[PDB]
Amino acid sequence: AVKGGSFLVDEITIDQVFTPEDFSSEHKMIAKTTEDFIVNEVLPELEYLEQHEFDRSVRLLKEAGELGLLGADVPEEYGGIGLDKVSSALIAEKFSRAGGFAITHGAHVGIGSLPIVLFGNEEQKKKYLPLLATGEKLAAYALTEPGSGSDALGAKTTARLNAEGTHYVLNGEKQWITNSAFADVFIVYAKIDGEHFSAFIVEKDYAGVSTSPEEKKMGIKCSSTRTLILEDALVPKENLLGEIGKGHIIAFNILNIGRYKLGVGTVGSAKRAVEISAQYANQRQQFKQPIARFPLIQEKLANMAAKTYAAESSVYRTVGLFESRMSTLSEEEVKDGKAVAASIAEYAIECSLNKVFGSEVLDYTVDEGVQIHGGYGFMAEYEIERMYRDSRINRIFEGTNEINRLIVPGTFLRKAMKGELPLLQKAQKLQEELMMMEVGDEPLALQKYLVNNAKKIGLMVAGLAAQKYGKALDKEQEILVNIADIVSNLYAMESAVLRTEKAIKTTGLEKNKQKVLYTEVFCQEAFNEIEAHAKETLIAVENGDMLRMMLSSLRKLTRHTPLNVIPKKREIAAKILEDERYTV
Amino acid sequence: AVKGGSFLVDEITIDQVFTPEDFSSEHKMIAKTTEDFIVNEVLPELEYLEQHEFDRSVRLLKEAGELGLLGADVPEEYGGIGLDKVSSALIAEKFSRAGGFAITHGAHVGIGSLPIVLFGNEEQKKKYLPLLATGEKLAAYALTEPGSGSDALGAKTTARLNAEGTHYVLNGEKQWITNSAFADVFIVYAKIDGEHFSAFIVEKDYAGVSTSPEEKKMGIKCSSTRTLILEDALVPKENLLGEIGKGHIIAFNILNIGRYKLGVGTVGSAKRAVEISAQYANQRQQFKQPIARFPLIQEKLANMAAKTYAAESSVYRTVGLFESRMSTLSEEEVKDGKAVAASIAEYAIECSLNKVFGSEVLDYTVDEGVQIHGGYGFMAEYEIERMYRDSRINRIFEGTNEINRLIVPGTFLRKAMKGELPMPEEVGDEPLALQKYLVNNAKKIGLMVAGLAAQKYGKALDKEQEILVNIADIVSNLYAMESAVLRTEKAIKTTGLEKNKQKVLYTEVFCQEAFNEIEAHAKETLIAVENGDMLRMMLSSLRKLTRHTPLNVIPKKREIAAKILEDERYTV
Ligand SMILES: Cc1cc2nc3c(=O)[nH]c(=O)nc-3n(C[C@H](O)[C@H](O)[C@H](O)COP(=O)(O)OP(=O)(O)OC[C@H]3O[C@@H](n4cnc5c(N)ncnc54)[C@H](O)[C@@H]3O)c2cc1C
Ligand SMILES: Cc1cc2nc3c(=O)[nH]c(=O)nc-3n(C[C@H](O)[C@H](O)[C@H](O)COP(=O)(O)OP(=O)(O)OC[C@H]3O[C@@H](n4cnc5c(N)ncnc54)[C@H](O)[C@@H]3O)c2cc1C
Repeated sequence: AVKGGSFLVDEITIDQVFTPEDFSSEHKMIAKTTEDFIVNEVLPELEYLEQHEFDRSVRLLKEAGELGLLGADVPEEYGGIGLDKVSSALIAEKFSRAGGFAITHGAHVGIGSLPIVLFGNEEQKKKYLPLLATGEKLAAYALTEPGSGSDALGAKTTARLNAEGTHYVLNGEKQWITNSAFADVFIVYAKIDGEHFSAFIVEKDYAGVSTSPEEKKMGIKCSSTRTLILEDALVPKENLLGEIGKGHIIAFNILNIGRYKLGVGTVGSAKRAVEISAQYANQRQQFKQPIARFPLIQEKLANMAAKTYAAESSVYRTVGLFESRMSTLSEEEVKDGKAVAASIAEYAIECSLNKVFGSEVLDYTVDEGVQIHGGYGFMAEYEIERMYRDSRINRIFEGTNEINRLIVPGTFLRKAMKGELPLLQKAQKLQEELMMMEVGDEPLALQKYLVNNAKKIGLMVAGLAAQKYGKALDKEQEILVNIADIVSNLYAMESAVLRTEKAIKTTGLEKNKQKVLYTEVFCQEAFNEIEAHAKETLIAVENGDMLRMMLSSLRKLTRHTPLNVIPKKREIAAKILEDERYTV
Repeated sequence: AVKGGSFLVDEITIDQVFTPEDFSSEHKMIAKTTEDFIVNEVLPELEYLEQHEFDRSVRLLKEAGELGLLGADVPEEYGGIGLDKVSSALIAEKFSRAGGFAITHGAHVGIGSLPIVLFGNEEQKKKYLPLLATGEKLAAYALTEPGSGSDALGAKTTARLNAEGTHYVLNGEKQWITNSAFADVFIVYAKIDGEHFSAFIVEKDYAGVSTSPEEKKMGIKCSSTRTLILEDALVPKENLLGEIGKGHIIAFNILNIGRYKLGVGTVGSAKRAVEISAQYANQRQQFKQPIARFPLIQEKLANMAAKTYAAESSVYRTVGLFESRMSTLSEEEVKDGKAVAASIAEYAIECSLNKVFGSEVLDYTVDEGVQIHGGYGFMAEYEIERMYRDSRINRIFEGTNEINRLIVPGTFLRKAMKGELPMPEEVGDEPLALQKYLVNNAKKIGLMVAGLAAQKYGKALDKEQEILVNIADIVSNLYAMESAVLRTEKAIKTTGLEKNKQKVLYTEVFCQEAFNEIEAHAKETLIAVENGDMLRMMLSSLRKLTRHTPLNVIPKKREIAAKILEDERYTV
């Protein structure tokens, strides 16, 4: 299989990417089953959920449980239905239609249940999973505290073995715990003797466990969110999850999964925003025509759709990498779960990119969706108004986008140290080719060219910054974020290029016109951003004559014949408005 | 008086711009008075206003009225206090601290009262203004309908002079009418015989007038917003405002005022977002230190502050232009109102620039303020959470930002036809030399790009919306850059370089980023307009206009932030 982060340094091929065109009939059916559940059962109640009628959430969760939608990532031997990772991504994508209920569901099947799936011992799995898989029990994940959010290992909740040695005694408060109103089981992190950061399976019914009132939130109002209060909470010794003092291993692994899952979710929402905006544009008339006839409206729709194509392509690529790493695993390995966790941890970089890129694309799409609706976009009666409010938290969830950006360059450098990525050996090849100094004829020739040059620019800039600050590069946050933004744009560009290239080779040029258009337009603009990020970093890192050298090298890497995107965006929009949905 | 739009073609000097450093003691004292009222009287009740306790709104408005805060733009002759335009802008800036109540107050003093102030006859003014000016009566403005928002002249409300010829009979619905729960007077637009678009003074008690229940809104929840329902509404003939079929004159003139006033409001809000974000950054610790010590946090604050400086500078520049034309008028001209409307209409371009640029700067500041707060930014018990939701509608008010951008280039053309308008290594050492250079080249780039576009499309340029917006965006950035440059240049000439280090830093960082956007907008426009070798030549000319030695903005943003975090507020 393909190594994590290798896209930056190797010429990835259409055969090495998974795309939505690779979905089986099984994937498509599960997607339709979920969609029908959400549309037929959930949406008619959504307005009561937003009013915190949590009895309805619980009932709906258990109905979802009966359809196998809560147990897709749980193995059959523990009472799950054991679907592949593509299937459970598609389930999350379709759940996004239900606003904050997608958060409820995601916290149950993801951060809440997966710590037991991946790190539970045999006894813990046979006990908890059969019930979690059907929704008979519901789960929540309790890491954050008032004093510890981004710095999640700064938790102040303590755990101390009682005189009898039979139970841990937990004290503290966990903040903003999704599902708290109705969760039966909480994965709680606490420091044993105030020293050793550890995870615990904590039942709601254990002595000393309670919750605060609901938070008043901007959006995702139908998701339950409370503080978990632990006042000599009594947790059986055997409910320790993983090893004493190694709670960070669970938290870090769970985070990766949360990241890409949120990516998939934001992609579902961005598609829905495109759809309702396109339908609105066709019906709303001003100046005696559908506002759909206005180029500025068409332009907003095309930007929204092209970003969504790039997000959808890069997210399912990551899901595909996870699945092909999973392919290697025997049934004993999958059952244990340690190998499943490592199969995704391999792609921690791609997960963080998806999370930041997906949440920002959704941020842009709901914002233009509101603008397309005008004053109706500001009215609670309209679906886009709720989406606008729900979206804002995604840039904060699962690691703020700042933290997610800051960790990307260091992850690359750590992989270069451990010998997983030939970064030094590849950085020195480029130093020569630069002192050595057209495009091609195939469809996508120009975009393939920009993708290749983007890789070189990222490497050049990252190499130069590391050689300049050394081990103290960690303090230069503005630079780190430029590099992270370069890598993120590069990953989305390549994902879009390769997916379109694969489609062409699969179904022809004529049928893949919309993909080609999204690709040309997105690549041009994303490459423009890459160039600006590189310039800012070069200027911060060098000066005088040496800086003019580097800037000419960048100009050489960046020179091409720009496209006229204005008619292309009108062409993209025509098809979106024709289908009244995001289309590919 | 400097002509409207002349900033694009002429070299404006520090003497031809008004800045906050030009505020008089009276200006400052009116600002302080308003702020004391907001902080001491309004904010302790704001949570209840958000729950639609309008009884409190009404009482607070009448209390503002007793301090003269509702009659600043009303002549002394009609029972107001008759202050200058700078004073009334400052009142608006300070009202922004109270969220949706600034929209309540604004709708009363602005779109609600000004149509009578500006276009009322003597009898209309003498009857309505004394009561509006003190808040004994409250006003609202009703133009929008379900079928007509941006296309406001598409109103379907009809007016029919009754058989007796004493009353117009009005039928229709007006949508999203601010202050509806408690307004005594509504300025209503309707088409006489379904043809002649006209304005009317409509009292709440007139037969056939009612309102819907309150809208459920994303933000500014404490602002009342209902449908005005006219079912054979009986309006006296003498309540026709202006002339039959000439309602557009009123609506266009009122829009100009609404635009710059919202610009002013959004500047007050952006300053507040900077302040609360800097205070939060200093108090919140993660990884054993205040998040203020993290460069990424510093960079956010510094971007928020520099944008706010450019917005504050360009908005008060426009207010000064208005004030300068007002300076000329006799007491009698001011009284008749038409010349006051004319004095702002002249600067229609600058008003639209301010409205779009201010609303987008605030959109950025509240979004980064929420990000600085993390999860707390998404919780209703934090002020930034409410600001983030309040802000979203500003990009839609007073002309959507799309419409405000679309009318800019065509307005430059109309001012032209009407006769109101027609090397980087040399730059130097003097403060701001590069930034002055960039402002000048930005003007050239704007003119070059618009000129080439008009040549290609001619009169059919109005269909090329994407290119028109590119031009508008170049013009907006230019007006903001030049305003920040002249304000800073003015300050250096007045009080010295050392005392104005913060202003220099704002102008340097803002100008580099804004100029980079201008280049990108110019490039997109040239690529859409030419092709082949003529394109290569134009792109090569643009290269010449954009060439310069760029600054390292990263250390400068750290310096900006250090001063913001020390003062815990936006400072200049
Ligand atoms: C509605 C909601 C539901 C939630 N549900 C759960 C849940 O079920 N389970 C759970 O465990 N958690 C949950 N959380 C917690 C959540 O994911 C945190 O909000 C988040 O992890 C960030 O923490 P913070 O809000 O304290 O922000 P902070 O960590 O205080 O960050 C504030 C700002 O400083 C920046 N910053 C922090 N560190 C650095 C640095 N070193 N360098 C540069 N900038 C930095 C951040 O990016 C941010 O912009 C929930 C939160 C919310 C809002
Ligand atoms: C909370 C609230 C309070 C309000 N209070 C008042 C009030 O007191 N008095 C009053 O008169 N009005 C009031 N309004 C009306 C408000 O200002 C309108 O929403 C605004 O003027 C736009 O109209 P619309 O919402 O119907 O959007 P639309 O006109 O339908 O616009 C929809 C979209 O199409 C775009 N568009 C429209 N035409 C074109 C075109 N020619 N080219 C390109 N794009 C175009 C717009 O930019 C927007 O993106 C209020 C509105 C709200 C939301």
